[PDB]
Amino acid sequence: SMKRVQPCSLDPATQKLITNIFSKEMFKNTMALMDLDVKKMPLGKLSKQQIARGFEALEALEEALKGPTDGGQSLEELSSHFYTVIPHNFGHSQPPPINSPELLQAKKDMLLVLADIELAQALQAVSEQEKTVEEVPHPLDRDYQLLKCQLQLLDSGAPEYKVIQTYLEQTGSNHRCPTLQHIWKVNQEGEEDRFQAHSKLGNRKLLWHGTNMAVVAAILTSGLRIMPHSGGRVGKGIYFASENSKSAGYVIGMKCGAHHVGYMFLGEVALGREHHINTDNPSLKSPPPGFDSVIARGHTEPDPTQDTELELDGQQVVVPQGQPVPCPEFSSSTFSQSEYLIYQESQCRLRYLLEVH
Ligand SMILES: O=C(c1cc(Cc2n[nH]c(=O)c3ccccc23)ccc1F)N1CCCNCC1
Repeated sequence: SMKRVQPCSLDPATQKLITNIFSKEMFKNTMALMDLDVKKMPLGKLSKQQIARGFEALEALEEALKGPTDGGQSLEELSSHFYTVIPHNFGHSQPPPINSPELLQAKKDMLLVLADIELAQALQAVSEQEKTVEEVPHPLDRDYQLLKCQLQLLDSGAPEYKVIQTYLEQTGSNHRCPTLQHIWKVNQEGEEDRFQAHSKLGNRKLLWHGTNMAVVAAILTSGLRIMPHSGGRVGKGIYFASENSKSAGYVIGMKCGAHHVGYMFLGEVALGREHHINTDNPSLKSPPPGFDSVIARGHTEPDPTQDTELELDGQQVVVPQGQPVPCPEFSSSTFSQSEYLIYQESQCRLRYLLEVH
């Protein structure tokens, strides 16, 4: 009646990673960091229904914000309802009334993150196959399997190692230097099929995607997703950066003794015909007709003459390798750094996962 736990098959680096991204503490920290009341709303109580009800509250809230004094219920009152569904903590003071587009998008962001934490929580739920079996896998092995995603750790002697590292350092911040620790090759199986579609679609680049640790698991499972209610300076799509230092701004650092651990994805993106804008536009949901991507061109770009290429699945993929240089053409843009945009999930394939300090 005493089931056996089998020895773990994973190496140390991958154990740490799996530990981190499923860590209850890490999840609770993220929630606290978003002013969520963790005691009034425990990880094991997070439901998709609550999150849905949460979203509805923001929707109604938006109708009031956009609608010129409609005549319905006030922002103050409608906010109270939102907080009633999704408990907040501010040192036991009255939660702040949502009364601005900025704040409306703030709560949507949090709800979207919370959503991927719940996704991770439901992922760990014990099934029946795991109960009828008399020999259970090492907890880390099991969680890793729940991902349904091959993560293969690379080393100093991997073809794409000196490349991903040169990319990292030249584009990163000159001073607050980010430090490479580990690189995992990511074969998210389930993306392979739908990505085949754009095989004729050229112009492929390897771009950065910074993310806080709370959703990393969710992404390793479902891939990058165009979510409802997600907005940005370039509209509703999946955002990428060519400059590392841009994406790392979105990598919330989690403490581990003396160092701050962080994870970043590298993605293969089928950009195709690029549409270059130099001004904000939060209303875009697709490129202009004839275009496959939109690129908010910043004041600088990794020296294009230093570009190199890798071969991923028979395809040449562009990898930036130079320090950012000025682009005189876009010296007056509203973007400091480039923001690459695709508006269909299929144009993106996760290739690499990094740990930095
Ligand atoms: O990439 C985004 C997105 C990102 C951002 C910010 C952001 N996040 N992360 C980045 O690496 C990044 C890079 C360049 C520009 C922005 C970013 C804002 C709104 C978003 F909709 N997605 C939206 C959220 C869900 N998961 C898929 C991706």
